[PDB]
Amino acid sequence: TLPDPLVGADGTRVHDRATWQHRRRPELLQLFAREVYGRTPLGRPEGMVFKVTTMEHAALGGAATRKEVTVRFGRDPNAPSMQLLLYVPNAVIARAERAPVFLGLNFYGNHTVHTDPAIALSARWIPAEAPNGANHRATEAARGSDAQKWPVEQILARGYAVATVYCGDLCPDRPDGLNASVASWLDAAAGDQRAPDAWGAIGVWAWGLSRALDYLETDPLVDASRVAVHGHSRLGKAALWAGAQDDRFALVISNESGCGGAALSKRIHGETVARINTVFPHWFARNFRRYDDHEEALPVDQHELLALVAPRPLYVASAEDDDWADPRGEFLAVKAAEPVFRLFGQTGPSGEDVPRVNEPSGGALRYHIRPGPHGMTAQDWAFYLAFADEWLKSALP
Ligand SMILES: CO[C@H]1[C@H](O)[C@@H](O)[C@@H](O[C@H]2[C@H](O[C@@H]3CO[C@@H](O)[C@H](O)[C@H]3O)OC[C@@H](O[C@@H]3OC[C@@H](O)[C@H](O)[C@H]3O)[C@@H]2O)O[C@@H]1C(=O)O
Ligand SMILES: [K+]
Ligand SMILES: [Mg+2]
Repeated sequence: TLPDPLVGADGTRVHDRATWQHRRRPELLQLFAREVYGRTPLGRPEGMVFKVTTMEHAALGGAATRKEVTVRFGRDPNAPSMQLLLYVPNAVIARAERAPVFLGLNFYGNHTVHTDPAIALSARWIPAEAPNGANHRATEAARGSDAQKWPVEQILARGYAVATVYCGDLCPDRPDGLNASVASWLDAAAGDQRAPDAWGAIGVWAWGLSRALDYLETDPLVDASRVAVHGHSRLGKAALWAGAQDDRFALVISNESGCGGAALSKRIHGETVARINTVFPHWFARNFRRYDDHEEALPVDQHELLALVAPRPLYVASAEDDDWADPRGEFLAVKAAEPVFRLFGQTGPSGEDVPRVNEPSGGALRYHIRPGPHGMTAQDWAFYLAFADEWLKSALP
């Protein structure tokens, strides 16, 4: 059975938004940091540098302004960096208005999100699984290879900018990637083994998303107060943790994030804690390994991570055949987080069990399940865009 988000660690019943925001949220944040994702050792580093390396006002046949930006995490040119790609809808810019933004990481490099031949090929290590990679280096045959997950033209046509960063800029997704990571640089522990409570890939990815947001604040073309942070699967685990830690994010989307994302760990279904740490030992804190086949001992579950987004709108979604992500456990996490959203006057899914396919349910706390296998599809995006329209525009200038 689940720990109650609205009962403090000392048994105090949380009945008001101030106690939630100033006592219970820090408690839960610290528990997830120590026991699941590992500690984020700092937020914004001193000396971040933003360098716009390319800027095309007539990208995508004139539909967008495209910018590529090197976001460096310190002033020394020897500091680590990530490469941000930004498409801004020219229809909005031309009205002298700032665009809201969808922001999320990509799996295989910025050049894979769109065929746009002007995108810089990632110069970083790319996993063997990437489509049409050669020797773990980016090739131009990989251009647009992950475009199915990225309906850029539709997003732009609906009035949103699209921003993305390759997750491997921050931590290459391989069990040894943390030694070639942002974590490796910030790790001043001269020692070898990362500490038990030290962050892994998901914490490093989530931190990169907040650094992307830092950049968007400075970019005059976009409204960084209206950023929807989104991710698919492992990068949706990152999007949830980024959205929970960084309340500047206006809206958070978890597309089939599964185990250690939206799915309840204490529900033993599909991927389990032991399975995810065995296969992906770099993703979480070593402390999370304490809960291998010991989920009953977890002091939190993922409904409390969802609750860390409240009262900002949160969308959790599943795929019908995606048993490994445990769709029912993702839905039940939403339902167990709902009392925190309700504390702030927001509403979650109507009813007690999984809604029917392609029938989203909920107010600011929303869920859908779509037909088909694990993935991120045009149907998901259709629902996300309607959600963003409601929460980043409705009664807004
Ligand atoms: C939910 O996000 C993550 C999961 O946390 C990961 O476990 C991983 O899940 C995928 C699974 O991954 C394998 C688990 O078994 C291990 O032995 C193996 O080494 C892992 O590679 O692979 C199957 C995949 O579902 C497939 O997705 C595509 C869909 O078209 C197919 O029908 C599915 O079978 C599952 O996601 O990766 C997840 C992620 O996407 O980040
Ligand atoms: K801005
Ligand atoms: Mg599970």
